[PDB]
Amino acid sequence: PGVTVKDVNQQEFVRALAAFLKKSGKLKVPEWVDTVKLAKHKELAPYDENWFYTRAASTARHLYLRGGAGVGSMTKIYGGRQRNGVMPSHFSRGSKSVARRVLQALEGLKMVEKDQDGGRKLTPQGQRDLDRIAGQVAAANKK
Amino acid sequence: MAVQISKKRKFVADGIFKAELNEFLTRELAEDGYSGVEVRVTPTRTEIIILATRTQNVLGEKGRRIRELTAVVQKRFGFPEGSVELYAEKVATRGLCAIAQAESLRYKLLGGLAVRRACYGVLRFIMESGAKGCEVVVSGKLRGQRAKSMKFVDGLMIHSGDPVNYYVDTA
Amino acid sequence: MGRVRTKTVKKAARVIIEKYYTRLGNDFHTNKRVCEEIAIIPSKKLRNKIAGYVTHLMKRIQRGPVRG
Amino acid sequence: GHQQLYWSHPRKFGQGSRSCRVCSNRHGLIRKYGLNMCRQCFRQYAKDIGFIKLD
Amino acid sequence: AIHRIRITLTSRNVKSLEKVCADLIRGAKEKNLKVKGPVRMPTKTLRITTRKTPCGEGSKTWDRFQMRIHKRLIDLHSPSEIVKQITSISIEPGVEVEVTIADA
Amino acid sequence: RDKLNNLVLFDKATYDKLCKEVPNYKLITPAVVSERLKIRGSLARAALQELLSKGLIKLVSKHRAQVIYTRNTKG
Amino acid sequence: DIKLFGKWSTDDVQINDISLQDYIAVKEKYAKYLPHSAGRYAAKRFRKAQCPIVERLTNSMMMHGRNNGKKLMTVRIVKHAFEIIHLLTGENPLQVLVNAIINSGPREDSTRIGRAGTVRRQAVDVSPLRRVNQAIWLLCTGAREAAFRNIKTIAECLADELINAAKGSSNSYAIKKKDELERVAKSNR
Amino acid sequence: SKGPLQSVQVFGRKKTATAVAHCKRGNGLIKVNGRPLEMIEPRTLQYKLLEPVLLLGKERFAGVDIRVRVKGGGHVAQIYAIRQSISKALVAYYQKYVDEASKKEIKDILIQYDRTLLVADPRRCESKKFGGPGARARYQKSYR
Amino acid sequence: MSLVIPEKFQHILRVLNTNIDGRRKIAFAITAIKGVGRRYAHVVLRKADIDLTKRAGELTEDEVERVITIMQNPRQYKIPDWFLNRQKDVKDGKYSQVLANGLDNKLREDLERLKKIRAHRGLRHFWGLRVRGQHTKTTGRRGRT
RNA sequence: CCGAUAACGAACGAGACUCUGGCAUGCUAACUAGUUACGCGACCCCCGAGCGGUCGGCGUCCCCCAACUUCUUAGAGGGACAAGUGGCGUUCAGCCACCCGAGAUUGAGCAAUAACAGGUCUGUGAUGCCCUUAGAUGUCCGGGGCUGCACGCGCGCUACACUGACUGGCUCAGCGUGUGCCUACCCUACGCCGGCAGGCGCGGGUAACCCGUUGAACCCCAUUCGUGAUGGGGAUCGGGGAUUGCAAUUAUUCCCCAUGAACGAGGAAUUCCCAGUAAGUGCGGGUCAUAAGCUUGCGUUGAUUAAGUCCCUGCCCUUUGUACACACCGCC
Ligand SMILES: [Mg+2]
Ligand SMILES: [Mg+2]
Repeated sequence: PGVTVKDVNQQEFVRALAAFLKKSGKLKVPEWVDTVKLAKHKELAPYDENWFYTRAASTARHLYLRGGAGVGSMTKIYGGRQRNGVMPSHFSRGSKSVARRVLQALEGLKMVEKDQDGGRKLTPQGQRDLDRIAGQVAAANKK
Repeated sequence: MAVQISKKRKFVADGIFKAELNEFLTRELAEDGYSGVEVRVTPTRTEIIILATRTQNVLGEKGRRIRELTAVVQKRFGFPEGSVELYAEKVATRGLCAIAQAESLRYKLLGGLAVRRACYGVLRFIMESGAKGCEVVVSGKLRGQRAKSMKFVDGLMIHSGDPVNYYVDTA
Repeated sequence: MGRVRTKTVKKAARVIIEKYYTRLGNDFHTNKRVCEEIAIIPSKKLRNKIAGYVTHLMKRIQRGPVRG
Repeated sequence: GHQQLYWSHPRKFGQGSRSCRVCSNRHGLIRKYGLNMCRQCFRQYAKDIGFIKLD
Repeated sequence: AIHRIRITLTSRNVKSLEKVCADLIRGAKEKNLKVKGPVRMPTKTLRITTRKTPCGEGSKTWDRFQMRIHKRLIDLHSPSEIVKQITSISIEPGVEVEVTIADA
Repeated sequence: RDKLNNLVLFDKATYDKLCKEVPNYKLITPAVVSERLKIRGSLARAALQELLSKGLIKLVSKHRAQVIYTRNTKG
Repeated sequence: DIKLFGKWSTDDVQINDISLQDYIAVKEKYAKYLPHSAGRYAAKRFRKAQCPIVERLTNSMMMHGRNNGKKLMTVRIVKHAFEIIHLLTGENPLQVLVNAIINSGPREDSTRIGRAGTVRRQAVDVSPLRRVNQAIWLLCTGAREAAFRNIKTIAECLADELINAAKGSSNSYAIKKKDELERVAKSNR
Repeated sequence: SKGPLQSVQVFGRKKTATAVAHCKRGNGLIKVNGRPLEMIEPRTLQYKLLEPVLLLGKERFAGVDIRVRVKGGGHVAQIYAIRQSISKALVAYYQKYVDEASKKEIKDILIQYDRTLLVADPRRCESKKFGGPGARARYQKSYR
Repeated sequence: MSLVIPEKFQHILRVLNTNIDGRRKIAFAITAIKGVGRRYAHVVLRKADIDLTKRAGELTEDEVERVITIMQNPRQYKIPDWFLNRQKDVKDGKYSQVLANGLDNKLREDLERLKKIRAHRGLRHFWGLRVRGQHTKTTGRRGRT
């Protein structure tokens, strides 16, 4: 009964990946994580303290689902609805430095490597880590 | 590639070239019984056929005027030299061409024939040539200063639906 | 509502019925298969509308002397 | 004036740089597909280009 | 050769393209070149919507104009050479043809 | 109907009020707890999950916009 | 066997009057696992009669501009309301809904145009389909004005609206409006 | 035993959202985009996905490995496409590789439960007209 | 947590020269101080290292004076340069955040500076019209009648 | 349309027609679309499965080194006709209900006679006549104005909140555009810097080849908030940072931190609308050096009510009255 990440609920899966990434802390967390907004269209800083671990976990999961995603692509995933105040709402993109630094911390953890073409994808041991955490979260959800 | 423009711009430009050439030929061959223009383009070269009634008139003294217009269309659009050829073609059943009949009616009115007689003659010639029907509408400052319109219609004439597009010629 | 046939279909039906009464039948599909060669119909919708009216009129004919 | 100020004002962009290729109008241009034709002139010639009405 | 060529046809009407894509491949079959099937690219629908009036007064009626561009691709592949074999184009007005090789 | 001036933190008179009959009626939601105890409602959510932790309240729904609790069954 | 929302079997639900048993659609032929089906029930007249009334309540509950496509939100609202009423009463939520509909449909009304005496010139009894439609509309409206500007959420407001309407207690906006209409019609007899 | 080439590929549509189920001989399982059927994004409508399985029983699904791909539409239109595709793939499998007795005595339960489980919804959209914001609504008009 | 109200719970505080409601959360209570918004309050709480899930009334004196010190002097507590209001001041060219009636009187002195140099924006401020180029034809009628 | 019939025979409009949407596991065809299968891999289970599970990882039009067209594309065709059944009907024209069916009324385009002193001479090298034509009403250059505000009105956008706001995570589109005759101005992947707006190198695409599997929004799942003009609302206003341009002041636009105003569902009145419709929700195109609260389209979610009437506002046909005929906004 092998377990991939596609057989587990991605929500508590990414939460468990963030928890593991927290407890085995080897990240290059930038010094301005307590200040910046995660995107242009946000109006408050993220409520959670160590949101960097959760965002890195989400990027790792997205890179597992499809490779070759660059920084501009990750801004597309983490873009949202800008309310623009009194003018009608629109769509905005995620923070480019946030996405870049999350990716750079990921190859600092060497679970992500750049492609021969643009963008970056997962490494075999990064895939192994994702699958292992998926298996353990499936086991926890069952029992 | 980068040298050639996209297909959309290319087709739009070809339509613009057709329209510009048609406008020029209409304004130039107005008194010569101009009917229409048909262009056949190939990568090797292009051929422009001028459908008109008076081919011997559109062709000047030994083709002087057709040579002149060939040089004009050469220079204005900048083809490679010898890559365009202009042929003049006599139309068949000139009573069936709305462009030729409208031009002849305009010539008659400019000459000074009464509008009633001129329009009757145009309608009679068209139906004598043979058509399901005809309709000529002349509008403007007829009679007094106050403007009026006279419509002279006979035979069959459709107005709605697709078949008007390939059954009725309008000028 | 709004299924009233017009002069074009009715006249075509009556003409082809009085010209080809032997070949026609009470089957709509056979009657729409004979029209493409017994007549020249510019439209498929017109053709099958005419065929339906032909079937109706031929049912009426076999039940009684219609004016056709 | 002389050559130094007669046409000196830049017209490298904006509405003053573009005119209709037919009637030399500066209003209601259609620049889509490089048409560069006035709104009314396109209605006039649209049969000739090939833009025809379907719906 | 050893040549493999591509011929693309594009126009505004479907009748002319269909008869060209018919007669060209028929000539190829009679001239025994094995023919890669005619591939129909998606139609390009150039839409231009414009106010009907030349004045701005009226009831805000919009006239919409369409141009349909259709294009087909036919790949001619023979073990022998192709250009010295086929030379005739047989192209009517209204349709544009472009012939490239597999390199380009 | 002017203002509700709800308590943001408990006191002695309302803490025992919460502990002694809230796990006795059928429908326990933060909204009803707030309206029948004159507390804020974030306080109500926190108190209800504290009673969950103490194990004297049964949870049924646990939805992001509507959480419903019920008392433990008797007999 | 169908168990709407995974529970609350439909087979034990009983319609107490024959006036609306051809228009309430909780029976096993109309028993659906989930109140969401794009069944084209408004394409033809009287087609909404065979539409399940849980679907009718879900369709009616999504109103007032902010809420015109949020049918998933409405379904979750209905699910929470059924949970709440099951906890509060102990019987079938569908039974509670059916009783609320029956007690909320106004048996007669008044409508006219001309020189009306009090409200309308004539008093007019209503059809069973209009009964069901008006009852569902009144229940959703009462829940909406109950939940507008208070901390009590829309689930509880719908739940206790149905609870009050199923018995008849004048605490539900639906039967308050129904009684007002009854008085108007009786005066306009 | 090891009889190969037991497969059908059947689609289902709902508001320009297509779903292609590749039903195949094997163990009994259904997956959508490589994910389990019971684990889908709009988890409110999970019963709409599980509706064919619940109606027909796991016995008939025990002999089929079904994989569904969706490349269009929204969320709920996608769900309806998936359920229609699964039901149509199962009835096509039972139509070809086993008897039409079983095909009929599953198609009936599908039909007089829900016609949309096997018949596509034809309605798609309606073009916007140049007098209002939508297909039929008009801009607000004034007289003074 | 979820206990009774603490004994040393003041219902409102006295910060700088204005009172803040201790009934609400700390991240939003000090927003009642002029010159402080949600982002500034959140960042100063984060760099004061205070639990954000507690009301303003239950903070102790050391924590509240830590907040005072950080708000008054954000430069030495790693608040980034771009985050402050009175950046590159017209008077002395120094990066400062302004926190109190200092904001009121700095606004007043800037407006009277514009009036004194008789700039167009200063004249519009003097006359009470719009200064950001808005159309005064149809809107802003309430501010006059 | 059937029928009556001093009319007979026609013509236009309607319809027919064209485009569009819905069905075709039927045909043709695909390395600028894929699917299936196989083979290399990568990871989990390896207790033991092993034709186990996932892959938008790599290959099999690289030419011998797999097929096929369901899904995509677009052509040729079919398919729906009130055809079948029951009832009503003069048992005619037709109407209602049902079966089978994808569909038993999909939306548009075109659209007659006659007319309006309806709008445009500011679209035109369409134009009559008048005016001006060298101190110009031609033309060019600089600056200002078209924005200007005691006020009134119209089309709209944002809201008044808990059916919610904020924070995070998960997961889905379809129209359609993209480097230019003049004419300079394209869509952008990826890598680096910056907190953001942006900047800097490296490419791709004249395009089913690249942006792009257009990772859109609403919605969904969790967090905080807690009925307060509140974490609703974001107007007004201060300071600062970029971008476009020759130039940003009367702020072009964008970004950050501050201020948080009216507004608690709106009188009398009044608009639009019948099914993928209204409404919520975003995304393209036009305008565009810079730019959308507009408009034209596209998709996503998706209803309540109604299958009727002439009450109001109007329209069509017939009869009738008329002192109206500029025609009741008449006349007197
Ligand atoms: Mg028509
Ligand atoms: Mg806030």
